[PDB]
Formats: sequence, C-alpha cells, structure tokens
Amino acid sequence: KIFKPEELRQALMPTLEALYRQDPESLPFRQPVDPQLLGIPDYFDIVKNPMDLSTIKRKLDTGQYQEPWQYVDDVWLMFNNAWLYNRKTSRVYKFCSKLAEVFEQEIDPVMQSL
Ligand SMILES: CNC(=O)c1cc(Br)c[nH]1
Repeated sequence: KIFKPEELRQALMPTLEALYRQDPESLPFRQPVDPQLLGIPDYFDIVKNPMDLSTIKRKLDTGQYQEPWQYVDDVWLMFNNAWLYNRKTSRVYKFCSKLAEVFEQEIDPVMQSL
C-alpha cells in the first residue's frame, strides 16, 4: 500500500482542522514555541523535538508524511511536549488534554479507513 500525497492530505486534514477549531484550546498550539520571545530559556532543554499545529499543517500540505502514522506521531509529539514541560493544572496542559481528547475521538475511524 502506497499513499498519494494529495489523497493522504485529504484523508487526514479533517482531523487537523478539528484541533484548529478548538477555541481557546488550540491557541497555545497554533504557532511554534519561541523560548526567546516567551522568556523561557529552559524550554529546549526539556523539549528536544518541538512540534505545533502550524508545522504539522505545513508538513501535511507539502507531502512530508509518506504514511499516516508519521502524522499521528507528530500530533502525539506536540501533546507529549506540552505534558512534559507544563504543570498539570496549567492552562497549556489542560488545553493540550482537550486537544488530545478531540484527536482520540476522531482519529480512530480515519485510520481504519486507510
Ligand atoms: C505549547 N506551549 C507551551 O508548552 C508553553 C508555552 C509557554 Br509561555 C509555556 N508553555
């Protein structure tokens, strides 16, 4: 089974759009964390592989995922980064947990279809 880049994009894009639709919960995740701008120099000492929704979308728009599990890996990487860096009751952590719930509720039938 080989995937065509625009077909893979059409199949997965609704799952990414569902994350983007969440307001306010997608807001911390719509752009890359910039530790200098945010004044959190420790960020890249804990998060070695940053990921965010804008980067996932760009990868999905430019054929960077050959297989659907590569996309699923990047979504979970974004989540796991936030769950490692932030306090459990912080806004970012709580918002992350909402996005992961949305992602769970949705990604199963899409993967079954691929
Ligand atoms: C995904 N964003 C974060 O994990 C983050 C930004 C700031 Br400021 C603290 N945590």
